[PDB]
Amino acid sequence: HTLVWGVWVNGVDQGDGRNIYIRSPPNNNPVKNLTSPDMTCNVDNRVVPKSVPVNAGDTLTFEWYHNTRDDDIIASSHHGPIAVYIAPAASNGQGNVWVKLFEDAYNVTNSTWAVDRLITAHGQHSVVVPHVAPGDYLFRAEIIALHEADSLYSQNPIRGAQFYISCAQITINSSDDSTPLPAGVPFPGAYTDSTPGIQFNIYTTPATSYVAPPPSVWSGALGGSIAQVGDASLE
Ligand SMILES: [Cl-]
Ligand SMILES: [Cl-]
Ligand SMILES: [Cl-]
Ligand SMILES: [Cl-]
Ligand SMILES: [Cl-]
Ligand SMILES: [Cl-]
Ligand SMILES: [Cl-]
Ligand SMILES: [Cu+2]
Repeated sequence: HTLVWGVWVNGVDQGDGRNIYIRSPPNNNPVKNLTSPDMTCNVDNRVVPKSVPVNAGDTLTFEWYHNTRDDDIIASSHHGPIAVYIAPAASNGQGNVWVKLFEDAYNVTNSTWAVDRLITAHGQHSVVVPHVAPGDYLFRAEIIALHEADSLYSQNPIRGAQFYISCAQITINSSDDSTPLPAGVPFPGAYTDSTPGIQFNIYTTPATSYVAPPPSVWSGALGGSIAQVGDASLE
């Protein structure tokens, strides 16, 4: 159970974004139905009044929280991967539009899930803004909690993979457009009951064998990190 508070651009807090530049849902409950319209941008997908200005190459940091800013972030039981997708804003997230910029699942080198590192990072994970056409975009940050994912939600609706989905309105101003954004995948639709990484038993299947759901990270993507960029407590 987790939400996005706001974003940072090159280590500068853009301030509380909830219902302002984040298409915030009414609460921190997960989406679980893979065919739901709520898979696009959670249960209250609408245009909010602001879009955060960035340039290609900027570090864009998402900041998550549970109940209050810079708290426990997400329950430690909620082990799983983190992804970020981008789509042009005029799509409203509809159709074959979502391009993956970032994936982090289980790191073999340090024996930790992305969610575990997110908590240590005070809810902060980043992407480099890609060299796409200037204009208005949606950045779709997705946490999949796998602690009940040995069941399919379609077979037991009390259980299933839990999707914490947050869409931020981002405006890219300066960009050389050296990597035009291609078509991508649809949400809902990209994840199905048969997709690798959706049904996984963390209690009996080694995390070293986990494969996160496709699609693969776009060739145009410039990278990211799970790491604290800024101290929320210094405000
Ligand atoms: Cl940043
Ligand atoms: Cl704006
Ligand atoms: Cl906890
Ligand atoms: Cl936007
Ligand atoms: Cl550029
Ligand atoms: Cl294309
Ligand atoms: Cl990949
Ligand atoms: Cu939860």
